[PDB]
Amino acid sequence: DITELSEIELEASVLQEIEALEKLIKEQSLSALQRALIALKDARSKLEKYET
Amino acid sequence: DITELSEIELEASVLQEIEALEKLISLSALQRALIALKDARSKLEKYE
Repeated sequence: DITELSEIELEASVLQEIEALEKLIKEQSLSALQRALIALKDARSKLEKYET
Repeated sequence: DITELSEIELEASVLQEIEALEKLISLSALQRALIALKDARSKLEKYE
């Protein structure tokens, strides 16, 4: 279940999903939510070539 | 750059992308992102 995850577990789970999605498709380290935005944008860009 | 976005701008941007994905294929934005990433991954397997 998603809502039972702690905030830190939710971040980890998001990152794991991003890694899987990447297998398919000054300086500042990114947070999970920042990485999620990039990954969602990448997924949308690819899907829009095939769908709707 | 993505790090220039405030937390509100980041959340708003994430929900905008999720909305766009919903058209193609309670909770916080990060929870919604997890759901949307799982759904997008499942759909992208046929386009790898």
